[PDB]
Order: sequence, then structure tokens, then C-alpha cells
Amino acid sequence: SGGFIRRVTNDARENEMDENLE
Amino acid sequence: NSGLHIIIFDEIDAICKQRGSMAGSTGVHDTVVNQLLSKIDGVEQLNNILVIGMTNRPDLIDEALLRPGRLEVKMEIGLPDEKGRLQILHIHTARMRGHQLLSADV
Amino acid sequence: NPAIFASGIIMDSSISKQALSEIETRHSEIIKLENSIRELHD
Amino acid sequence: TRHSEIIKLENSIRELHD
Repeated sequence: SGGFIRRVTNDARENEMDENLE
Repeated sequence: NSGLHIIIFDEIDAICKQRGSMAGSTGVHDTVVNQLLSKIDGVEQLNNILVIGMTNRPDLIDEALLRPGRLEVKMEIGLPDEKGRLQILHIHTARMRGHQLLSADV
Repeated sequence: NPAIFASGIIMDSSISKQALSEIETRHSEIIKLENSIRELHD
Repeated sequence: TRHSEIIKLENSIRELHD
């Protein structure tokens, strides 16, 4: 729903985490 | 059909100066002027701004910033003559004269 | 005379601020969620 | 959007638990 984590530093690590949560 | 936007610069000779005259600032007083020039009149065109500048040393400002199309109307404000002084002295005493706080022999 | 100063201009901004940033507080909640679903699966 | 999604997830978990 648009995301699950704040993008404090963007980076690839922030994508998969979000994806996982989704 | 748009409104009018006004911008006022005060003591404009502090940031804008002849390009290359300064040396030792590390290059911060040489890109500000370029940005200002590129913004006032650039490839894109605005038609709803009005920029006013004030200064005490008109000889130090950049030459490329005074050509027609950027800062056209250059005015000089000088000391008044007798009529001007009378006008000022009447302007600055109207409040006292209205309330009868000013004597009759002045 | 040989006496002149200098002024510096800083190119300083990098990996996000110290842990006053939200990284740690963000990390906090994930472990709680893990506990919850571990309970459910067991 | 954060609070909505997180509280929704927690609500689902609680429903299953009950």
C-alpha cells in the first residue's frame, strides 16, 4: 500500500525488506 | 492573465560585484552573480516580476546587470532645495498642528 | 607584508545523521512482529 | 499511511489469536 518502511537512506536494502513485508 | 510578483533587494552591492575583481573567497561570490543573471532573463521567459535595488556605491555593480531588459530605470536621489525642505517640514508637523500643540509664533 | 588569512567552504554531507535518525527506532518494531507471528505458527 | 497499515496487520493477528 505504497510502502512499509521510511526511506531514511534509500539503497537496495530498503526495497526487498519492504517487498518482504508486503 | 497572472498577478504581479515583487522582489526587493537591499544593499545590492554586498553580493553582486564586478566578476573577477574579488579573489580569495573560494569561489562563492562568483557563481551567485551568474545564477542571478541566468534567472532574471534566461532561455525561459517570465513577464510578471518587478525587481527593485538600492545602493550607495553605484560604480561597483556588475555591468551586465544594468543593460536594458534587466534593470532599466536608474534613478538618482539627492538633496532637496528650499521648496523641498518646506514640504518636508510641513509633512513632519501636521500631527502637532492638528491638535493645537504648536505655538502661534512658529 | 607576508600576512594574509583564508576562508574555508565545506563539502560535508554523507551517510545519514547519527542514531538520532529513525533507523534504530524503525528496527525496534520488527522484532515484536516476529514474536507475534512466531506465536501464531507454533 | 504507516499507522493504518501497521494497525491493520496487528488487528488481523489479534483476530486470528482470538
